[PDB]
Amino acid sequence: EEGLPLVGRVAAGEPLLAQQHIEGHYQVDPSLFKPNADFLLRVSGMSMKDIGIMDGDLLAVHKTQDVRNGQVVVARIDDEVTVKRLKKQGNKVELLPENSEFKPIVVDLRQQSFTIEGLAVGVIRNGDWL
Amino acid sequence: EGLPLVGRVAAGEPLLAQQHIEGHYQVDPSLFKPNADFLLRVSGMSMKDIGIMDGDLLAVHKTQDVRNGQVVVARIDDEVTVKRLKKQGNKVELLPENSEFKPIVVDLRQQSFTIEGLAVGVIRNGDWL
Amino acid sequence: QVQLVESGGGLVQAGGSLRLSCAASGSIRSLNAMGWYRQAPGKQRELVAAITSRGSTRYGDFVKGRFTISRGNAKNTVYLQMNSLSVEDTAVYYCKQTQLGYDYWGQGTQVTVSS
Amino acid sequence: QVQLVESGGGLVQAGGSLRLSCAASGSIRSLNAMGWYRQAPGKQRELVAAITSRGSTRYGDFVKGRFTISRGNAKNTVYLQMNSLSVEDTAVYYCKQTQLGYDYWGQGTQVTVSS
Repeated sequence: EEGLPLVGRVAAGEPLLAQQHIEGHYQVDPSLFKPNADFLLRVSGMSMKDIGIMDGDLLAVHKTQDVRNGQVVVARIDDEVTVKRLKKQGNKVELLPENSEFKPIVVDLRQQSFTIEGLAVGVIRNGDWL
Repeated sequence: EGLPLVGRVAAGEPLLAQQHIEGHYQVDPSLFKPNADFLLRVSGMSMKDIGIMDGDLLAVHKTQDVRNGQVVVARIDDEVTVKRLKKQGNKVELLPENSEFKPIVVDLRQQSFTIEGLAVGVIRNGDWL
Repeated sequence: QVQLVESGGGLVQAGGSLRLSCAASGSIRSLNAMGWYRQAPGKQRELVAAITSRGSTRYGDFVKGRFTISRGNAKNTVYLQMNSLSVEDTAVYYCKQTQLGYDYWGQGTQVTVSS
Repeated sequence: QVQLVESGGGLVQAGGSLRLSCAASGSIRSLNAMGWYRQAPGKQRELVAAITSRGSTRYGDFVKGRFTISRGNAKNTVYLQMNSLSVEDTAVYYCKQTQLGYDYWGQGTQVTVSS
């Protein structure tokens, strides 16, 4: 209980950094990421492989809403966590995939609730170590 | 003290020469199976198709016991390369995971070839200062 | 070569708790990991908890905060504090160690949580 | 509000040593990084050395073993020891601090190498 917390499946209606979502603590220096990583979020699917983010990868996330246009963010669209490249246009924000197989998500803040969970600051790829 | 960073390796100099260490990273080595011994900065996009982008720090377990299909660190005539090992017979090949790169054939009669170790994952962290 | 000695299983009434422990004899590298998988009759073997010699920890995705793995003041000994157990947690709980990429199993310790 | 105070530097002949000191002050987060970049006339701003609040360290690819970055018993102060200096190490060495993803820079320290 002393290192970076590891988040996997996120229930809907429950915060991401909820203790019931936390399934480990990895002893990895935070400041090795810039901004520093606050937690590791296991990535789902292949939407960001073109930048080397694969299913199973632990995305080192800085918890913040301080995210510029162009950066890769962790976002929550109607309770759903997604890791995409950001391009925010007033309250029509476009989340972009890094995989020409997927289409870019437009999310109307008039239609869905949208939260920026934090900035993507790296990945760790370790798999099963026991 | 933690895991050593290893950038480019000068020809004739060994890999883990203190001259080549560009840092120590505080990362639990037993978070990799088998455990990480050093992080090697990957150079180029030959392995992009499994997520190993150019610039990544590949976690590496120091060993020569490498099975085929495994992704390894190899030195072909003083040239460190990360590729997938195809041992199948008296035959051993270095396979990329990038359609624009051809397989590399290792003939131990033409080239000096050492298995530097096993890749047990990557750390993509970039510049932190 | 490593020798793994389980203790602490048995029957528990749902909502109750029970602690498992493992001790690893033999040639133990400084760097290693230990913990528990588990196996319900019929299903496959699942990761429960794991812990490195250096303190890092991982839990299976059913644990949901409920369990806690820790290494003891003892050397090469971990305990798994299982709390809030559910009948669906009834399984055979094998202890596990790797070092250098080779695995080592325990004999198994059965845990029956009853309705 | 992070102010960074530099110290050290100078003119040393090749094969020699110089120490570099940077004292950070103000609103330091416990998680941060400190080091030095350098910029020589006609060249780009290169990373020289760097160290996190927790001891993770990184060196520029020309360092090749020659410099050590230390943290010390003071607080938020980083030491850089620069052995075997070359006339290619001559440059203005700027202190840098990053926390919460922002950059804090020093005024620079002159390091020049003769023969």
